[PDB]
Amino acid sequence: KSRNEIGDETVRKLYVEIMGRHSNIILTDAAENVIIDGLKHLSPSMNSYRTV
Amino acid sequence: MRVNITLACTECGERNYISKKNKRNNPDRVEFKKYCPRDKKSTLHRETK
Amino acid sequence: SDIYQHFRKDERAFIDQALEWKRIVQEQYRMKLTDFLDPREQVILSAVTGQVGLAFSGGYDRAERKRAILFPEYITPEESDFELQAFNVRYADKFVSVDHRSLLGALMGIGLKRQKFGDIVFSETAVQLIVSADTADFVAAQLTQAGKAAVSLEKIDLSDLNIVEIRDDTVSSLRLDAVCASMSRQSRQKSQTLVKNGLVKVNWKVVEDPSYIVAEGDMLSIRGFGRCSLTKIEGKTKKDKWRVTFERQ
RNA sequence: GAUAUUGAAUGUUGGUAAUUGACCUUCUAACCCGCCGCCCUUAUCGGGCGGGGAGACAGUGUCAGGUGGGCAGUUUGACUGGGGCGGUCGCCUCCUAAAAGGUAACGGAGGCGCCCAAAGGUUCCCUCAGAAUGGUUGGAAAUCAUUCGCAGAGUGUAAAG
RNA sequence: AGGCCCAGGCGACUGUUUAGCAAAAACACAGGUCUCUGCGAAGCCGUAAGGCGAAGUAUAGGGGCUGACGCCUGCCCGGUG
RNA sequence: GGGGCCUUAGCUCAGGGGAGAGCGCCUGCUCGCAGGAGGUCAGCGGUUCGAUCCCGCUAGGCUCCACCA
RNA sequence: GGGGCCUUAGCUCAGCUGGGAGAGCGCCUGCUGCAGGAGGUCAGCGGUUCGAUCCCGCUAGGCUCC
Ligand SMILES: [K+]
Repeated sequence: KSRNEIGDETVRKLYVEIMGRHSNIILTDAAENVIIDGLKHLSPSMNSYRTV
Repeated sequence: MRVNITLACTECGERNYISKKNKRNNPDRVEFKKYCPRDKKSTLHRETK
Repeated sequence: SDIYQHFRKDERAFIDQALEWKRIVQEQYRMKLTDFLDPREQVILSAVTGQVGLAFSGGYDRAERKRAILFPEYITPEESDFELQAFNVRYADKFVSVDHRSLLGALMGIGLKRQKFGDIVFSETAVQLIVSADTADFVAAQLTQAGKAAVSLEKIDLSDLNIVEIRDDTVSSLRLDAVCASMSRQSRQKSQTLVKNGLVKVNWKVVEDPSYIVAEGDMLSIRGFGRCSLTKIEGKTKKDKWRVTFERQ
């Protein structure tokens, strides 16, 4: 639970994936389920199932 | 800045003398004892208001 | 009907009621005292009334929330026609401190509407408040606590009222977003978010336009940085930025 | 917009001593009708007469302000190694300038469009730059002191004299 | 008494135009849109009278831009209108 | 080529009097606090009692021109 | 025509201006992303010298340049 720039309450989800080579730390919006950013980017060319 | 002025014979009222002063240096009405050729003698001539 | 365009859509509410006050004073020939209209609603009323003459007094000179008298070409008003009661806030000042937030919160806590009180004056020697005379006895009876301070209210006359951060700066433009950024010491992109969302006001009008041009002597009200005033615009620099002066409250 | 054509009433609000203004509404009789009927008259002109509509408005005149390339008359510099573009245009000083004076080039260098009420007048008195040597702060460089010292300074400001 | 074919730019098309150096990719066009216009219409010609508009009346008439058809036509109203 | 404008701390900008302010970054303190970090002021040579702020040139970057046969 | 520069492993280029032929990518191997593999007369040809992409001789070819 954090605040936005206006001061309204927002919830962020931080996913920490432990998958060896494919391990990642990914921050998302909790409401929209949209990725804000990930420590490692995964393009559609690298993974057809999921993009980071 | 420096401005045109008239001095005037404080006796007869004759506007006898133009000149220049700096106003910032000299902000109050300057006076000098310069000959009035109406009166035909030295008088105090003061800057015109 | 063709007045609303000049104000905001939310401000329509007040304008409708402001027209209904003018309606009375013309037709019925009697002064209409109002309920401490907000600094913005002063500006709106002044427009809506027209030139019905208008008077305004919030007790002391320099009250934000002031009550307005709408009077015709006769019956020019007095200081007591505004129906103002001042109070000294008594508390154990040696032990506890009352601040503006606590006292404001307490006034609202007893159920007093913002329109029923003017300014809360803090001096070195006294904490005072001004209310409408119709609510005076209620406020005196109910306002027994402000924050952690137990308080009581002593009635006083208006005559017994015990009535900056200069910051010379440069801005590229006199746009709202530019002036806020400068005053509040922010990136402009951040200031634009403030303006667009509706956090800045200009003379207590919520301006949501980043490009609104701000004039000399405009009270800006950045929610987050408090309140600040463009007091001077002082020509332009060598590299063509407006020489300006800010004064935060 | 004012004013004339332009009148009558009722309110209301000015200003003078009851008259004259201002504005609102109403009226009809001026004015208007590219409306109807009748007649001049075989006439979609015009005019007359009677309705109706509108009405002291409009229209038109005079005066005023605004807008106005719709239209009109014009202007839009010179020098210039062609013209344009760039630069320049008056004044001062130096060099070019050929040991009087004057002397050209879009030749070489800089200044000016002031300043000073003393930085003017006069009287009296005086001598500068820098260096050496010695000095608590204090240092290459503040302030002394000593010697040396045609000026190596100064002369409001460019340069020359 | 047709040469024909493949491919591309431009304009949809038939039309129109610099009589006498340019026939075109230019103009027009049907379609689109914006806008003005309640009728003594607006617009236009004329000092006016008188006219066109129209013996029409907003599904009409004038003006601006666009130019068949198909899919579409985003952002900016501070400046200027 | 010519003109016109620009060059300041990490970042954004103040500013002939001896180079600042915010933010970032560091100090300890938990939406404010508390002190630091950092400058050939594009460079050059000069005007002078001192130059970031004179003045003349050199960079570089943008900007506008480079036409008429 | 005149000058200018390069040719290097599967592919693309490093290598100081002799000090002892490499990287990246691809490919082959095992592991669970990793290391490890291969692979070049350094365009070719022949001088220099203790070693030559390296120095020069000597010809390809392609670009740079009017
Ligand atoms: K020539």
